[PDB]
Amino acid sequence: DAFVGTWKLVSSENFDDYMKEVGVGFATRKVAGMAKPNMIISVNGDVITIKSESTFKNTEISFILGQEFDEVTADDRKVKSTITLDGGVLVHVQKWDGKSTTIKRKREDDKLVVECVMKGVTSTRVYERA
Ligand SMILES: CCCCC[C@H]1CCc2nc(C3(COC)CCCC3)c(-c3nnn[nH]3)c(-c3ccccc3)c2C1
Repeated sequence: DAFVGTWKLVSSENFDDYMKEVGVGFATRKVAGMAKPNMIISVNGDVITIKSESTFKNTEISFILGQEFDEVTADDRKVKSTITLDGGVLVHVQKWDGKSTTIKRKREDDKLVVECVMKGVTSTRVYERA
């Protein structure tokens, strides 16, 4: 389907502001800001796996749509995550400390477009097939 593949980050807008809003400290934002991860999405039956791979940080989640799971994020938050498919978009909410953030992954033409929202801050990251 639309999401399976290896997707290399090619553009990012407002990610520093987004990380700051989430609570990431300056030193960590500095390393992240310049990073160009690959996002590797695969599916096996009911289980979707998403890996992010980069020089300074690798992460992986596996999940079933609509089933809450515990996630340790790249920035070491311990969150409760739920991912659903709504109108073709993978909508990922992370909840922690009465806070939330959403990560929406959408397929647009040749691109994987990822919108991250924390309060009034929105970051848009575009990835293209490796
Ligand atoms: C180098 C350590 C940096 C730690 C700071 C953290 C800050 C939060 C954060 N959030 C995300 C997303 C948002 O999730 C809330 C962005 C859209 C997908 C998930 C990503 C990411 N994953 N895949 N693509 N972008 C990364 C990240 C991971 C590896 C390299 C660069 C950035 C980081 C790094």
